[PDB]
Amino acid sequence: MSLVIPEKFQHILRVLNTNIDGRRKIAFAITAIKGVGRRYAHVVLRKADIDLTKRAGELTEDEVERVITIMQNPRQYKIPDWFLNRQKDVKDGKYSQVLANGLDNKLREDLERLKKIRAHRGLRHFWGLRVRGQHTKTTGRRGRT
Amino acid sequence: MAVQISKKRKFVADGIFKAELNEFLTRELAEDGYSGVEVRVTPTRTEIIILATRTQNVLGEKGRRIRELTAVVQKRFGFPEGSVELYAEKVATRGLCAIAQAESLRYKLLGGLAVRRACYGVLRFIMESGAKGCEVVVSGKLRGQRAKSMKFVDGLMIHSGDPVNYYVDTAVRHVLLRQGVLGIKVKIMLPWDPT
Amino acid sequence: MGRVRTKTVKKAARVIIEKYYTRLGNDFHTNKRVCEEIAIIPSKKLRNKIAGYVTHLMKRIQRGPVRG
Amino acid sequence: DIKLFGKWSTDDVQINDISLQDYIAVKEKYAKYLPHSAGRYAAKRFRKAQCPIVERLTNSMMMHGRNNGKKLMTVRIVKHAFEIIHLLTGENPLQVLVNAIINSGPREDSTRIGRAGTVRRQAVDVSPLRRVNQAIWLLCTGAREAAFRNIKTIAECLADELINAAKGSSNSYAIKKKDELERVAKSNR
Amino acid sequence: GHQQLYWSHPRKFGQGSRSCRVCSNRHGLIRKYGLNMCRQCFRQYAKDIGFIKLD
Amino acid sequence: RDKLNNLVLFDKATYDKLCKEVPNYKLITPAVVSERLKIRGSLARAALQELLSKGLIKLVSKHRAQVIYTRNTKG
Amino acid sequence: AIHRIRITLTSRNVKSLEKVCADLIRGAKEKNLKVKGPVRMPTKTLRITTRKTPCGEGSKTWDRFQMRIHKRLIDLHSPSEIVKQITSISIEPGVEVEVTIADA
Amino acid sequence: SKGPLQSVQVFGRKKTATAVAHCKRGNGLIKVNGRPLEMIEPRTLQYKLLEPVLLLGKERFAGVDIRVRVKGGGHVAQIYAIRQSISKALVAYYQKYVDEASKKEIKDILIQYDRTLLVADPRRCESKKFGGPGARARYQKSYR
Amino acid sequence: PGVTVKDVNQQEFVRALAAFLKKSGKLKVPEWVDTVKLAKHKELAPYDENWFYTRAASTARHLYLRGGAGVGSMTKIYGGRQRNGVMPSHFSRGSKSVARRVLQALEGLKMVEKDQDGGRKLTPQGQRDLDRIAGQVAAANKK
RNA sequence: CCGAUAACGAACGAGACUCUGGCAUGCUAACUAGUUACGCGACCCCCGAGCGGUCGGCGUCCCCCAACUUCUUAGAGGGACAAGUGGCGUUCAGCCACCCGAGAUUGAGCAAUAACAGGUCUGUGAUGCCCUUAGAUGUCCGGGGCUGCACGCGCGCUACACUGACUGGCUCAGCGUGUGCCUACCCUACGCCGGCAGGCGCGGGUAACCCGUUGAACCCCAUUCGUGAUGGGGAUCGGGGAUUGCAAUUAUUCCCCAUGAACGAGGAAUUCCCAGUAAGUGCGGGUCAUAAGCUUGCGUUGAUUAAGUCCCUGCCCUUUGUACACACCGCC
Ligand SMILES: [Mg+2]
Ligand SMILES: [Mg+2]
Repeated sequence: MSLVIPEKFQHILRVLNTNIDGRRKIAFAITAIKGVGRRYAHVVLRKADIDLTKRAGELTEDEVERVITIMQNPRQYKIPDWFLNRQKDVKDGKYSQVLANGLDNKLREDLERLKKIRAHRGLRHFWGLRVRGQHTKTTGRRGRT
Repeated sequence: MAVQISKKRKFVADGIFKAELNEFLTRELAEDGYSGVEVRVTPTRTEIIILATRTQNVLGEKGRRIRELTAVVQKRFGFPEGSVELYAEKVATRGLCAIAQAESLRYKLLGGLAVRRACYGVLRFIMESGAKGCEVVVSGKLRGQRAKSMKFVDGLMIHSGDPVNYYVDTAVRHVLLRQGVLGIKVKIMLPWDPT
Repeated sequence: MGRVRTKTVKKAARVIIEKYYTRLGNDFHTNKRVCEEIAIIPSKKLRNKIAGYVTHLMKRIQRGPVRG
Repeated sequence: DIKLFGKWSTDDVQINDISLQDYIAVKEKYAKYLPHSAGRYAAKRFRKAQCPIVERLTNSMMMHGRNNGKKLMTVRIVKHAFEIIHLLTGENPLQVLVNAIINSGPREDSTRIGRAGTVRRQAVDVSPLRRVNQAIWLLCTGAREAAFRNIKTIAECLADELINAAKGSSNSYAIKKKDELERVAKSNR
Repeated sequence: GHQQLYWSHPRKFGQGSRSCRVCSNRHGLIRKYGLNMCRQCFRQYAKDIGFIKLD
Repeated sequence: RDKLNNLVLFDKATYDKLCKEVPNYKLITPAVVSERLKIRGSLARAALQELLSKGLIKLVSKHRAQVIYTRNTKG
Repeated sequence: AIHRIRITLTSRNVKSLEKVCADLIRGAKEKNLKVKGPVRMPTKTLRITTRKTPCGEGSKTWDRFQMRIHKRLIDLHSPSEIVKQITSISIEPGVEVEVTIADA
Repeated sequence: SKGPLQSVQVFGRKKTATAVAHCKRGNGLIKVNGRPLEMIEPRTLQYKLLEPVLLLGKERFAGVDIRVRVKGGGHVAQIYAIRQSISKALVAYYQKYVDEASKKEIKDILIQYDRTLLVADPRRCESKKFGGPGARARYQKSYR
Repeated sequence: PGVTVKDVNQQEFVRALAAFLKKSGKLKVPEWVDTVKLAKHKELAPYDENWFYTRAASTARHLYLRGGAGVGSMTKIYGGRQRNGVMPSHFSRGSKSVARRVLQALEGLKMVEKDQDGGRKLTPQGQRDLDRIAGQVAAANKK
């Protein structure tokens, strides 16, 4: 009822390898985790069946681990295969949502796979230029000068 | 119906047919005094009237030239057989047709008449035929290599507003000389008449 | 502003006032009607500009000796 | 009998100075239910003086491109700001607005471009119409600048701008700008 | 060349499929109302077709 | 005037101030409550409607862009 | 029956269109045909806007060509058959006719 | 008491928005598109529609059934067309059914309070030209 | 006292009819309502948990206002502005599956029937329900 | 234009003219446009109305089985002339203000003499000369390029946020396109499947008949956010799914989930603009197998300032000076 702050309020949470701020609402607070956006955060909160209104700080630790395991295993909780990040992986072909430093390792792995295969996009990444085939004559000069 | 084309496309097609027929007739009958074409289209059959000055020259030996032209038009536009007929009409007061005077001046220039004398003769003939005014301009490689334009205007000649649409006859013709191209523009201000 | 009448209306008004002074009068809506038949005016705008100038010139005439 | 925005009768407002009575339009025939009566007020010179002053405030309050045609939002903003100023003062919001305009409109300025003599060049007096225009412009600019990058609402900032201008506390942007203009006019005398 | 590759490239679309009905040009075409005519050719034949300048 | 770090939720030393002096001054808006109490502002909205539900605060406008309250009249 | 005939007249100039409507209505009235009122479909404006220049140099001046298509239509009524009663069209060049029975 | 054809149909317009008011003898009632006049979605301009009844008086409107059908423009053009239609339909009904001693004392009050309540705003729009984004504006030009 | 939905506040009417639909728990709801966005131009899923109920209320009200509406008509009605990021904004249709599911739910709720031509309109029972809810909202507004 | 007058009489341009917008309850008409009225209905009220309230529900050219043209369409016409009044003016040409009036400066189109070494030979089976013409500079086919980036400039789009963003509800347009001579490629209603892009069947429309009563955006009303590079901004970048095509890599386009970079209102300079105008805001057309950040139009919301000046930038007329006439970017 918007009373005084609860005594067991965690202003700083340490979910996964990142840190989140407990003064924002939970839905936009778990978006601080890399690999989690507004859509994914809202759907995992909806699946975990918590109050969307309450802040992340006043979320109890059992609820915190519940939403953590919801995020880490979305397939078991009816989250559709089209909603995930790492759909149909280039290595093992397993649909998943990687949201961690694991997301960074998958990104660098894709980059290094393209670099070792010597594809055009990989060479573009190595040179540090654009990869999506857009004009470089006039834009992007910030990263060079 | 669905086989029939829409009204907009039908009218645009009619205009395209008029323009293509006009260009073909201009190219074929330029030396024969061709002036313009009018078509009254009826569903049963269509008639094409050729406004010309030398209509006897347009109609070949026993109408052979007009027969050839009719067959050519029939084949090119896919008219049903016997459904298109071409007649020729002589233009009254040919001096007031700015188009016909353009080929007359072109004929004189190709013959080799001096450009000033030829333009003055055409201008005098137009005024004698009777007009509120006239203006003939010839441009190109006159005499030297440097291009020049000669303008010969006499009488009344309006330029602006709506009445210039229906009071002046304008004609532009190219003349091919061994030095290049001479551009002829002829404007003739038509006289007012209740008839 | 910008209500200056040109030669085309002024000369025509003077001529028709000279020819038909007796029929013409001080009413604009009657002068515009007599201008229908006393002259052939191609445009309605031209005819009522002429009629307005005619009424103005007749107001001048009823007092003084205008050049008309 | 009109009650602009349903309340706050117009006939109880009295114009302070004689100089702006003919240019402030609040009473009698300038009594409308809403400040939205688009009526070709720019078709001739000295016609906006016949436009009611709340409509002038509404027209001037929608600026900076992001909201140029949004006059309904501005009408709503003026309605709210009137509610807040009545709540704070207890007196008529129309009287507060009139007094704010009187106190915000500068009385002298500077002009001429003769090589920028001292501040601008040569001091000049201002017409009543320009006084009203510059007062409304200054009030709107002050409210907009006060409410740009902060949590305070446009209605609240317009309310406090008008209140400070009406009481002449020199805590208002309009009053400070007016004082600066009068000072430089005095220097350019 | 021979019949297999002279005109083998598909021309069902694109600018190569469309040319002006007068000057056989591939640029500035007007396909509105099925004109299929060049930008300048339309300016040349507008009054002939029936297109006028009202305003 | 660098950052606000406004309180997302109340404490005792803020709630008592709210209950002791907010229903005193004439103008009560979420923005003025947030500025006076150094609170978030969404929390201010919730607290103001809670005071209204208590019945010690009088609403006047209740608009989307602006909600305005006032003190109860004494006499 | 008994036959119903709709005559659609479509052209580019209102003068010729009105003349070819008026003479048809007059002839049918003289033959005491019941003439439904001359109805005027909204005019179609074929507008083409091109560049005046042929080379793309200049101040970018645009040419606006218009083509006005006007459409009127009539309905003919009689207890007797109508095609045998009126067979001519009495038209002038520039207008197009469209006779249609109500079955279609 | 059962006088047939005791009705008028008077239109009003502003910016391509046409609103026809059908006014009839009957109990005091006013509606637009089948909805009550007070049930108009931009309530910010509720007083613009309430202006004729507020100025003239509910007693004047006590003997009219008004149904306004409006089919054009944007929101405020709809509003202005509707209010103009209401005012003009009332003055026309009073003109052709009751005396000019009442018609004039209605018309003068309406035209004094607001001229647009009886005469149409003639301004519609201006055509765009081929050198700028709008009717009068031009594209930005550059010299170097 | 004969009232019609046109005689009451539409924004409150849709809220009250959604409440009525929630109370009468006969409305079929797809299991993916917790996942999908209501249109391709929406950046976020709707906040309300009963968004399907309020969509059904809005769709029934629109079918009252004019019949013959189909799935394409519903998508046109509920379409809106897509901001396209850095590209200029445009207009986008609604979600056809959501609209079709709402219409099928109403048809199974018997308040909506198919026309002889395409689209669907309100049954007499649907009109009765709509006008009863109009009566209750008019009474609530009155007192 | 009035007048003075060694000039008089004219011609072009301006104007006049054409289209468009504003008014006509006046005329002509309307099942490919409607409005009223009536009859069937469906729902509410029912105490009790009942000629009660709603209906873009069905009918009354499904020809004897209603009228009318206000709304819509479009023709003929009318209407505005500085015409009426007051003042200024030689009391001339005209000017200012006011009344009545829809309208007292609506926008465009066209547009003189003379000229530019302005642009186009890459629009043309317009064209002179010159070059090439079989190992072709002809033409066709395959592939690449026209996009390539240490950098500078121009037209723009998106923004920097709370006058806001997100979520939901409600609510209003006008231009105008739409199935192809060649030429293959149309607009799409409705039903079903999918979360979306889409897919699968059935139609309708060559068109005031079908899309379509174009349920557009902004705006309006409720929800959440709370002054932070934040739910502002969406660049960059990974993965997956579709559509077009013969082919999508140097990503054609579209959809989904992730990443949230600069950017906190911008120096010197500088553009455009006077009323339904600027601006906000969408929708059409052109290009289009696939497509708009462009352009051409349309509607919607809708102002601030001004009714002046020659200061800057220039322009016109007269007088004036000139060693200029390639004409001051001159000359010397
Ligand atoms: Mg002219
Ligand atoms: Mg967000």
